[PDB]
Amino acid sequence: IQRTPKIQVYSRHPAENGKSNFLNCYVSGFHPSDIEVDLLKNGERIEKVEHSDLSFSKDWSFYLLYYTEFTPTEKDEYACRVNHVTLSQPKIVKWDRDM
Amino acid sequence: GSHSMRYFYTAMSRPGRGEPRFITVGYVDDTQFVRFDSDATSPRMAPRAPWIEQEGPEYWDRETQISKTNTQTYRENLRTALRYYNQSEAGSHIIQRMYGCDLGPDGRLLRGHNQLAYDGKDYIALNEDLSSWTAADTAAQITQLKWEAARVAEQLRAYLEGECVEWLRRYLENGKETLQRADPPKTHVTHHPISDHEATLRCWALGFYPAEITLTWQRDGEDQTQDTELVETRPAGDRTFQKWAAVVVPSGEEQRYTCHVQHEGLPKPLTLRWEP
Amino acid sequence: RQDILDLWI
Repeated sequence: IQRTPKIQVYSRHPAENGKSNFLNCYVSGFHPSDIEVDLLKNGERIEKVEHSDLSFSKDWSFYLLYYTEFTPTEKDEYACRVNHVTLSQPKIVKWDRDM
Repeated sequence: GSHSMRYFYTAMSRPGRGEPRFITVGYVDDTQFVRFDSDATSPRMAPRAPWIEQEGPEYWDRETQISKTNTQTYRENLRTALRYYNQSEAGSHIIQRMYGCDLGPDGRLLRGHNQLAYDGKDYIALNEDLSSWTAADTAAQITQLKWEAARVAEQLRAYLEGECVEWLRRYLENGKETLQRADPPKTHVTHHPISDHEATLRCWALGFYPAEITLTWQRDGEDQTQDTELVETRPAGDRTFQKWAAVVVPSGEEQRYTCHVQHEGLPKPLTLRWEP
Repeated sequence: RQDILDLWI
């Protein structure tokens, strides 16, 4: 029995174009613990993305926060790309500043 | 407020890729304060919050020696679990443990915890009496018999009622500027047209600590639980948490909807509406 | 600080 990750992509603060911020991808509710997460800018992997220390919830499922500094603009597109044993192919969730 | 300390242990086997990884993290409430990882270059229990850094070298030596012992103990436990479930040495498996203590409003023990899981499923738990066990299956019943024979529950009770409470109170005092400060949510409602006919109202709670919160929508004073999209509370990366709740509303009906927020940092529950 | 009691399943 395995559990597939929930995924949310969002900013540390409300987005304002031209102002520096942090781009977060929170993956949670998954089991087993092996997971691969990339943050993308215009389809390309952002380097040196950091993540929180692995831990787990009351239901034993795991969670991680991946994060990097970024400066949002009108046209730049950001996303989080997740792979897990439960997924046939990588799952891509686009950053939407309204969520 | 009501404070808790928890330790989380995980061992993950990986046959063909070395020995099982062993990790430990400690929390006070929603603040991580120590970490250990057998895959670190030089494994050691390490600080993760400013208020634990003042513990002297002998604190770190003891915690590191405990975690290094636990790396070996939980690797043995993974081997035992293979025997208990008739599993081969080819698969990857996970054992997890959580334990710790909750305090009431006066700093006294509210209850203790000690539970384990195997491959993500409950395995054995110490009951709230801190004296008896609940085993999830016939494998855990074998463990229960061993732990009854060795009077394990009595020793865990002594830790949970003694050192766990005493050290949690010490940490709360050393971190009294942060651990004992609730940050209330910053709240607002946004409006997102979906079509000529409907729009999303999204009620936001941002910047709050600790993570517990209640966030709901009402229409004409009636809860909209079945029609609300409620995202999981999520970390912002600055110690605080975020959450939102959204409802799809007919065009022109926005003022029938109210958002309701409860959080420890709020003296009274809040009501908000869309303010165009 | 952590408990020292070793738990062998």
